[PDB]
Amino acid sequence: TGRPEWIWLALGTALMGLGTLYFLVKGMGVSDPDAKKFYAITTLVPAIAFTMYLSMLLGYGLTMVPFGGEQNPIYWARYADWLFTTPLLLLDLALLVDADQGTILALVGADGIMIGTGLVGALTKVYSYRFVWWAISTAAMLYILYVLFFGFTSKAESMRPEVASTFKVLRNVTVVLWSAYPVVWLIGSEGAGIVPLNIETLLFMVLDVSAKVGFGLILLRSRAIFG
Amino acid sequence: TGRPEWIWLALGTALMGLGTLYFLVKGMGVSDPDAKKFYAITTLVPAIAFTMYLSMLLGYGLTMVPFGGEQNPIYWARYADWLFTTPLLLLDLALLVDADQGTILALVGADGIMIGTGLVGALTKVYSYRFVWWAISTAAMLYILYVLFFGFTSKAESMRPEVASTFKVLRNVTVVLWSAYPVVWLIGSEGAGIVPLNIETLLFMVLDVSAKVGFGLILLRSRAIFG
Amino acid sequence: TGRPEWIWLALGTALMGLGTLYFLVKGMGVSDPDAKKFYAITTLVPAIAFTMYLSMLLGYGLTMVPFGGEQNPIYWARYADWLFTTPLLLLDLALLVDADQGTILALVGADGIMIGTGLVGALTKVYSYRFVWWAISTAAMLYILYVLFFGFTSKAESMRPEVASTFKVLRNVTVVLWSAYPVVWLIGSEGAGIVPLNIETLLFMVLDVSAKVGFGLILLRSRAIFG
Ligand SMILES: CC(C)CCC[C@@H](C)CCC[C@@H](C)CCC[C@@H](C)CCOC[C@@H](CO[C@@H]1O[C@H](CO)[C@@H](O)[C@H](O)[C@H]1O[C@H]1O[C@H](CO[C@@H]2O[C@H](CO)[C@H](O)[C@H](O)[C@H]2O)[C@@H](O)[C@H](O)[C@@H]1O)OCC[C@H](C)CCC[C@H](C)CCC[C@H](C)CCCC(C)C
Ligand SMILES: CC(C)CCC[C@@H](C)CCC[C@@H](C)CCC[C@@H](C)CCOC[C@@H](CO[C@@H]1O[C@H](CO)[C@@H](O)[C@H](O)[C@H]1O[C@H]1O[C@H](CO[C@@H]2O[C@H](CO)[C@H](O)[C@H](O)[C@H]2O)[C@@H](O)[C@H](O)[C@@H]1O)OCC[C@H](C)CCC[C@H](C)CCC[C@H](C)CCCC(C)C
Ligand SMILES: CC(C)CCC[C@@H](C)CCC[C@@H](C)CCC[C@@H](C)CCOC[C@@H](CO[C@@H]1O[C@H](CO)[C@@H](O)[C@H](O)[C@H]1O[C@H]1O[C@H](CO[C@@H]2O[C@H](CO)[C@H](O)[C@H](O)[C@H]2O)[C@@H](O)[C@H](O)[C@@H]1O)OCC[C@H](C)CCC[C@H](C)CCC[C@H](C)CCCC(C)C
Ligand SMILES: CC(C)CCC[C@@H](C)CCC[C@@H](C)CCC[C@@H](C)CCOC[C@@H](COP(=O)([O-])OC[C@H](O)COP(=O)([O-])O)OCC[C@H](C)CCC[C@H](C)CCC[C@H](C)CCCC(C)C
Ligand SMILES: CC(C)CCC[C@@H](C)CCC[C@@H](C)CCC[C@@H](C)CCOC[C@@H](COP(=O)([O-])OC[C@H](O)COP(=O)([O-])O)OCC[C@H](C)CCC[C@H](C)CCC[C@H](C)CCCC(C)C
Ligand SMILES: CC(C)CCC[C@@H](C)CCC[C@@H](C)CCC[C@@H](C)CCOC[C@@H](COP(=O)([O-])OC[C@H](O)COP(=O)([O-])O)OCC[C@H](C)CCC[C@H](C)CCC[C@H](C)CCCC(C)C
Ligand SMILES: *C/C=C(C)/C=C/C=C(C)/C=C/C1=C(C)CCCC1(C)C
Ligand SMILES: *C/C=C(C)/C=C/C=C(C)/C=C/C1=C(C)CCCC1(C)C
Ligand SMILES: *C/C=C(C)/C=C/C=C(C)/C=C/C1=C(C)CCCC1(C)C
Repeated sequence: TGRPEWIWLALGTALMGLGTLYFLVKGMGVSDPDAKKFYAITTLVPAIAFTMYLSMLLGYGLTMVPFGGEQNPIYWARYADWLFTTPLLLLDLALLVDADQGTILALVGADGIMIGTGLVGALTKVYSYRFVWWAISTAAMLYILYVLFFGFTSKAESMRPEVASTFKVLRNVTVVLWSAYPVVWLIGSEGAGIVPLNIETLLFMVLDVSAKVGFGLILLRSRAIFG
Repeated sequence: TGRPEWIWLALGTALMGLGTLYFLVKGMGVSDPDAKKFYAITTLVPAIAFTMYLSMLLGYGLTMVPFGGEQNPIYWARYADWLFTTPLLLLDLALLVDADQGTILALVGADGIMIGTGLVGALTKVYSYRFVWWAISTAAMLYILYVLFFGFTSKAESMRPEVASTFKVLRNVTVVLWSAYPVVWLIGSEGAGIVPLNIETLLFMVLDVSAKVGFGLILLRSRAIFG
Repeated sequence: TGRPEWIWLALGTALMGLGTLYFLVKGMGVSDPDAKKFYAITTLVPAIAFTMYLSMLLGYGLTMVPFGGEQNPIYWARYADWLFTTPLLLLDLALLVDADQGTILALVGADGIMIGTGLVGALTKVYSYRFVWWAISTAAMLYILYVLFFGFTSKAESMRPEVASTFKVLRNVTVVLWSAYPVVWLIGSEGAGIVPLNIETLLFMVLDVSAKVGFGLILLRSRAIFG
């Protein structure tokens, strides 16, 4: 159920909150329209994460789902978060590399399917089916990481060194971090309950904060965001 | 509960409906692609408002939420409306002033959070928490009004007199009207039930019709929408 | 109820699935950014259709709605599908014809209302009201078909013969196919239950597969998608 993980939810709420304030209080005197975009995108990521983490701490983002033969605690707020949040992160990567509109649309589409499909899995009552959705969701993710690693890097090679190197760091951080989510999900309370909801919430928190605040920090503190 | 406010819901449905028909039957012979955008955006605002007002009149947009120690009548359709509707209005303002993509994204993002956060508050069962969400939602709104008043006006000063003056009127109308919503919400059935759902529905109706049909009228009947 | 139509749901799932794989394994070596857009848009249509068809086969996309004086089986997954799917198809048509942003926004808006309004109708408990929503939804559709037939054709006349002719075929296929949906809905389980859910699911399947895979095939196998 949901009570002992309250501390990781409170800390996540706090970290996303402070992360938003910091990015806000840093893009204030920015005149460059390109940099402006990066700050707007990057600042909204933790801001959204803040509201959803708060809904989980306060209990609104938690529901109960029966499967296997029990009532399981499912924090559905994560999907609401990730639905807008993961595409924004992808958008940062795309602008940095100047991706084609077509690929940006393919990426956002793949991402929406990944999260939507992951949400359906989390709320499915037939235990066995949850894993089918997990598989579809993971296939979507793999497609996204493939394009960022192989497709985007190539695109980054045509920009100036500052941009190419910052993209490289951001690229490595998201590929590694993003692939941990399906694993956490599979072994957590949403799948084979090997790991307790307590530790699971701590894992997602570290992952979320790293994939947003950290990512944001690496990006917003480089000159890559400038023309 | 919901029954005696049926008249304000029926009138709102009617006014949004006639408002859509009028804007539609006015943008028919418009060749200017810029003006076309304004008509498309502005016409969809009342059209959406029409469908949601109708759902409330017919009872579908009403739900019951327990909090304090009672079953409260919450018209959730408003948020569904405002979720697409408020950003469209912001988009009209942005095109008129030729805002940067970055700021447009920040505004739409702030707006989505404002409505989403306001929806969560309206459906929260812990009476005390509803106000936390209200606070977050209001902070988001204040951020939006700040940019429209101080940021956009500056941008409008670089356009021709017709555009600058129409923007000024639209700006004053939305800043004043938008700030009334959180007050109505706070004192209405969603917050401290000082005002009866009856009078509350009448307030939102006047506010909604003014902020859409009125706004649309001020905009679509000026030459500001032309290049 | 839902059980005997499982075969049409399984076949639809299969066809959308194979349809996605085929389009994916065809746009692989495409360098043209314009063609790229078409492949991205067109491939995502069946991909989304796949996930929603699967949710219906597995039972998640089915709910029960009381109206008339009974518990009716309503596959709500269709709307989730169509909400993103119909606009994407419209986007293909718009790019092919190089439509104005204003009209694209009017079309997407009309489309969202059509599906949203159709969803509300499908879930409404007052039998009589369901048809009011159906009427509003159909009016929205008629507005869309009008613009595609009369507005877009004109726009297509200014492109080269390959584009104009492919647009013509796509135009005829969507106008005819799209208008069948409201009829199926009206006579199916969502409206006057003249046709059994069994036959209804078979009708939507043929319509869906034709309006996506077929449409995609006609488009992706022509040179129209190139500059
Ligand atoms: C403009 C865009 C293009 C915007 C579009 C936004 C929208 C489409 C996003 C949807 C996102 C999806 C992914 C999340 C939905 C998940 C869905 C499956 C879960 C839905 O459930 C929650 C929903 C409704 O809450 C409820 O109200 C109903 C009506 O009154 C009730 O009938 C429900 O029961 C009620 O559910 C709540 O309460 C349940 C309680 O049960 C009880 O448990 C307690 C425990 O102590 C006790 O046991 C009781 O006895 C028992 O009864 C609980 O179980 C439920 O979980 C739930 O709390 O909520 C709506 C949420 C809203 C949509 C969140 C918004 C998210 C944020 C703010 C979005 C910011 C987005 C902007 C748009 C991004 C901008 C950037 C872009 C430009 C890129
Ligand atoms: C393409 C885009 C990018 C589009 C995305 C669109 C989508 C994400 C928008 C979401 C918007 C959000 C903000 C609204 C959701 C609020 C949410 C919390 C509330 C959800 O509840 C309603 C929902 C489901 O209805 C229900 O069906 C279920 C399944 O069958 C049932 O299990 C539920 O119970 C049922 O709920 C209804 O009935 C309840 C009844 O209870 C009873 O009360 C009676 C009273 O007499 C009596 O007491 C009975 O005994 C008792 O049981 C009732 O309480 C509930 O409130 C409810 O009526 O509804 C889905 C709504 C749908 C999403 C509305 C669409 C809005 C319009 C048409 C959108 C137009 C948008 C276009 C996209 C804009 C284009 C412009 C852009 C380009 C900028
Ligand atoms: C980024 C974007 C801009 C993205 C936005 C996405 C979002 C807003 C889309 C919303 C789309 C709308 C149109 C669909 C919503 C319809 C809505 C009215 C119906 C909602 O109900 C389902 C919902 C929740 O499921 C449930 O969880 C709750 C919490 O735990 C429970 O309280 C509910 O009860 C539960 O409902 C399920 O179970 C019910 C079971 O009852 C039982 O029946 C069995 C039968 O054997 C038995 O009798 C039992 O005893 C009895 O109790 C069942 O009746 C219900 O129907 C339901 O199964 O589900 C959330 C779905 C999720 C949103 C689907 C996502 C769709 C796909 C993957 C989208 C891909 C999109 C990308 C974004 C497109 C990209 C392209 C663009 C760029 C153009
Ligand atoms: C604990 C918290 C996490 C909880 C908070 C609740 C929160 C969920 C609600 C708040 C909404 C929030 C999510 C909104 C996100 C905004 C974010 C995306 C913004 C990123 O930033 C994008 C920029 C766009 O810039 P511009 O306006 O276009 O400026 C043009 C300039 O004039 C040069 O033009 P030139 O090129 O021609 O030379 O935002 C506009 C730049 C402006 C010019 C400057 C604006 C300054 C701000 C108003 C002040 C900064 C905030 C404060 C330090 C405190 C924040 C409090 C909070 C409650 C709002
Ligand atoms: C009671 C009611 C509230 C209930 C109604 C239900 C409602 C919810 C469903 C309807 C959907 C509705 C919401 C859709 C909104 C549409 C709105 C946003 C449109 C705004 O308008 C945008 C324009 C885009 O213009 P274009 O097509 O691109 O024209 C280009 C021209 O050829 C010049 O080109 P050049 O530059 O090269 O010289 O719409 C296209 C312009 C067209 C060329 C002209 C179209 C005319 C219309 C078809 C007729 C107008 C409507 C009728 C008077 C009656 C309406 C009935 C209703 C049921 C539809
Ligand atoms: C049974 C199934 C239905 C179930 C599947 C589950 C599914 C729901 C989840 C998968 C997500 C899926 C929906 C995603 C849709 C993607 C689709 C929209 C893509 C359409 O395609 C758009 C392109 C964008 O192209 P680019 O990257 O920008 O290439 C630029 C080039 O370098 C030239 O540049 P120049 O102009 O300068 O010269 O996608 C990128 C092009 C790449 C360069 C090439 C990519 C190749 C692919 C990685 C391999 C193709 C797929 C495989 C055959 C098998 C698919 C398995 C599935 C599980 C993913
Ligand atoms: C700020 C949040 C971030 C960066 C979240 C990333 C999330 C993912 C990559 C989630 C992926 C999932 C799967 C591949 C399968 C199972 C379910 C999910 C949704 C956890
Ligand atoms: C057509 C509708 C319009 C212009 C609606 C505007 C709505 C707002 C500015 C709503 C703001 C709210 C808050 C700031 C806090 C509490 C809840 C809301 C959603 C009523
Ligand atoms: C891939 C799916 C396609 C092309 C779906 C098209 C759907 C429509 C044109 C649906 C229209 C409807 C109405 C006009 C009224 C009643 C309800 C609907 C949603 C079935």
